[PDB]
Amino acid sequence: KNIESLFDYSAGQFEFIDHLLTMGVGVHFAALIFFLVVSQFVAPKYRIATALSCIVMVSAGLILNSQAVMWTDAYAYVDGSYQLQDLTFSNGYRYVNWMATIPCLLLQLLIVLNLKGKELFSTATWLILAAWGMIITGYVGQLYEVDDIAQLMIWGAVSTAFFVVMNWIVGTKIFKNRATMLGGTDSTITKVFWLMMFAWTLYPIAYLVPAFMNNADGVVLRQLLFTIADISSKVIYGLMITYIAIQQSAAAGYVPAQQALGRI
Ligand SMILES: *C/C=C(C)/C=C/C=C(C)/C=C/C1=C(C)CCCC1(C)C
Ligand SMILES: CCCCCCCC/C=C/CCCCCCCC(=O)O
Ligand SMILES: [Cl-]
Ligand SMILES: [Cl-]
Repeated sequence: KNIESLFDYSAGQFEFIDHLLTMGVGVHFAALIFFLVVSQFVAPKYRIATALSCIVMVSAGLILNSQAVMWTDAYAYVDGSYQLQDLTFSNGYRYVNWMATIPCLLLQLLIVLNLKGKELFSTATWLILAAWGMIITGYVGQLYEVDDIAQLMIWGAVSTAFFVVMNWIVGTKIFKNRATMLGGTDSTITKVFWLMMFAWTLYPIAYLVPAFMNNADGVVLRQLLFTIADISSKVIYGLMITYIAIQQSAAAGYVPAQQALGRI
């Protein structure tokens, strides 16, 4: 049902996709160790924001690892090209993983925005419902990326509606709560918003690849877009969230944060 299954791949195409996914694994688990060690310099009220980046690194790292092994399981070099064997490859499992990872990315944002108690719970709930609506409709849509492009497009339109509404909740909370933020991170959080807008928009672009580039090179392009998007939306984003958490920790008088920023 996925366009990947339609084509044979050159040695170059196959190996590049393998390297992309493997590099993805390496970057996420390397970042994991960074977030782990810096977590001790985060104040208790923000420390979960850094913990969530650790959780996202392993979740994303495992899905990329699984995709890479699925890639090599599914294809073998036969008569001059990599050809599909008995096992299958599908990006569908990425969608399932987003059900967990996207709420984690959203929650760590709400935490460094200094949302608390009732507002935190209600905002998270609405955000997660919007995100789940987006993911589920998108998942359904990509089931048709070979059989029914028109259906892919309509489910994609519905998903994009959830996407836009989710982004509106995010933007509204960011620009409303920007003023509460310490240590100059009122400035930084604005860049986080734009980073999110950029990186997350790469995913629906990948979703549409079967509509504008239905061939083996399109398959490569989609994996390339996922790689850019994953690293931007999880790793670079996580680094910014953690930087914001530490800076606010220091401004709030958390001594390990002050000491850590002092050594650099
Ligand atoms: C770490 C993974 C992330 C941040 C994934 C984000 C995914 C999206 C923003 C997906 C968006 C989609 C649309 C807006 C329309 C097409 C269907 C989706 C689900 C790919
Ligand atoms: C935040 C940015 C992260 C960047 C991740 C991407 C790193 C590797 C990028 C690809 C370079 C282009 C390689 C040329 C593709 C050859 C085409 C082919 O052989 O199939
Ligand atoms: Cl605290
Ligand atoms: Cl993920």
